[PDB]
Amino acid sequence: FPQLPPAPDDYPTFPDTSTWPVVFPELPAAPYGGPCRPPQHTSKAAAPRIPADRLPNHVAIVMDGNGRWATQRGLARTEGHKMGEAVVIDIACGAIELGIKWLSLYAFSTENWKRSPEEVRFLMGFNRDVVRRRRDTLKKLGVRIRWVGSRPRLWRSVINELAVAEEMTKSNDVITINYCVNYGGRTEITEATREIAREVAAGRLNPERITESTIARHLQRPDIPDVDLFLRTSGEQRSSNFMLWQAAYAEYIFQDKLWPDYDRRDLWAACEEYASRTRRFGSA
Amino acid sequence: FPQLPPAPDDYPTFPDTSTWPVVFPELPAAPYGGPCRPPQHTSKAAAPRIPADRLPNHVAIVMDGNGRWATQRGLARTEGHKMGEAVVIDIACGAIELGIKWLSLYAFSTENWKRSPEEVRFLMGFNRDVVRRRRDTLKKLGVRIRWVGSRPRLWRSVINELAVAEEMTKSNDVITINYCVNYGGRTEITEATREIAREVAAGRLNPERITESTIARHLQRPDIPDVDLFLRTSGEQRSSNFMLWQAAYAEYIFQDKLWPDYDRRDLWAACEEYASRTRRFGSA
Repeated sequence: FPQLPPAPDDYPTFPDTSTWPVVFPELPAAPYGGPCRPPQHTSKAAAPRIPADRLPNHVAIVMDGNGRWATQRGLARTEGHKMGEAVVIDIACGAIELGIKWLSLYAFSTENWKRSPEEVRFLMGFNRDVVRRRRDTLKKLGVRIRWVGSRPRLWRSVINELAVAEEMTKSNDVITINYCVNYGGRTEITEATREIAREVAAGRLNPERITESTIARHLQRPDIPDVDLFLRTSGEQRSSNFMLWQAAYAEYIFQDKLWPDYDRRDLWAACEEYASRTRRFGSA
Repeated sequence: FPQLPPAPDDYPTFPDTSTWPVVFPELPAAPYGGPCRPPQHTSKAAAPRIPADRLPNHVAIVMDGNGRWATQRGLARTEGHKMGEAVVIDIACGAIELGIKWLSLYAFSTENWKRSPEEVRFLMGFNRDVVRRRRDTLKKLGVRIRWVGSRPRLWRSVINELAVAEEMTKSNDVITINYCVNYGGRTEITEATREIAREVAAGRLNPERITESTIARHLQRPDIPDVDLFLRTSGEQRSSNFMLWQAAYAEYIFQDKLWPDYDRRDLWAACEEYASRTRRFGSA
């Protein structure tokens, strides 16, 4: 089984949401060694034994309910998103422990521009900072992260920090994260159709030998496999333009828990649900 | 509202499951009315009087569980699909009673070629028959029925029974069933893109002017509105590649009931659930 073994009782925990930004624990040194073990949850729960063959290769997660988490408390929408950064990194430490290879996170879509300039301006600058703050934590843990999304109208500063983050981690392989910012499904499929029309213009491609693979090879990030499990948080039941191509044959699981009330044990609950189930016909 | 007021006491009931193929009720005249009103259910039950503003103008359905039903009672899979035929027509009648105008249907799938050559060689002949038999019923109900699928492998004979039923109901417009046979969410994108490529290579379209609108236009039927309500039965929480592009922001409602037990009242259940939900499209 691929799960790391339950952290020693005395290993640092995460998150300590008394401070903010939550402080990521100084972890023990390695012998060494290479990738550090991720701190254990504050509850010290341990990953569930699941064969590598019953696991989702690729968990896509639609974070949901930060704005609404704040609002039931008399707070500004945007403060909930701040309790979200800790849950992100938590779930990340959970997937590593669990033995998960690909994790997609829907930070911001091509449709979140509809919201107020006050919230759009907060999210843009909070993704920028988050990235810079976490690049070295994520790096050390075995994570390979990079920006997945569309370029039109996206704060340049977000594209930069993540290409810094891509350069540091383009050789890590404990797990891969696709940090989706200004991501739209149709927009990404649109981006590739001209990746294609462009080659056809360079007569470097036959328009009658075009396959689903041909399209899949011209998406922004072409090594992103199909999405096995589609977590969507806070009771909402929709994909919302997330991994449209990739998540076609995805199995859906909708948790009713607001994202900031979320933690890695929740990720493990769902994944178990997925693995323990009898794979039906045609079902991978 | 826009639903049809209740059908009188002694109105024709559907279905009468005392035979196979089940027989369709001799429907009252209505001169000088236009189309013939949809028969009421066998329970003579009432349609929900939902607001027009909480109606799913476009409801797509992945009719699942047809062969499990049969398996349960020591039957071969063929006999399950047979009883699900009268389910469709009955489900088409309730959509009209409820005032829905766009109904999609996953009759067959590109995925469906990996089923036994026996079961598949049967699923091609049954659909052809159903169009040939039921298309006159639908003609009178105001149903505009057409084909939506890839051609390769698809029996010519199926396509042409829908090219005939389409040509007969082209000016009808109480509802519009898109009968999907050999449908592939990606397969339809792929094909919209083969078109784009050709035009681009013929010198009639410049790669840098391709937008989402352009893909939306090069689809097989580019008039299909986005999908509002995405139903699937059996207990399967998957889009499984249905209306992939259309259903980007659709509301997934899932149920356990297998298709051959499914009847209109259950379709009305679904739309009340979609009715209570808040759709936001990237809005706060």
